[PDB]
Amino acid sequence: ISHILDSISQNYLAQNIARQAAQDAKSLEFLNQQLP
Amino acid sequence: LQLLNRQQELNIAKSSAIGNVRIIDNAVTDPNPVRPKKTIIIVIGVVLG
Repeated sequence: ISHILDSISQNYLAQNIARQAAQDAKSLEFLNQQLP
Repeated sequence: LQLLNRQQELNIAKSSAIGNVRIIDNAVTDPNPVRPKKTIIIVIGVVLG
């Protein structure tokens, strides 16, 4: 159970920072697809 | 040049669509039917009898 709770915390933490950069990440993704 | 740079900012703002709405969980189905609730039906039947 301690391992499971640690995994939950790690996954949620990693998810949150991904969402913070998500708007920029897609914009960078589109520019990479848009660079001539 | 100023309008062209502004145009590109409006182009990137158009394509970066992700906005106010986000789908956290796509729909899934609970395999146990929610109706009829058999146990409560049987209890009500016995009590009514």
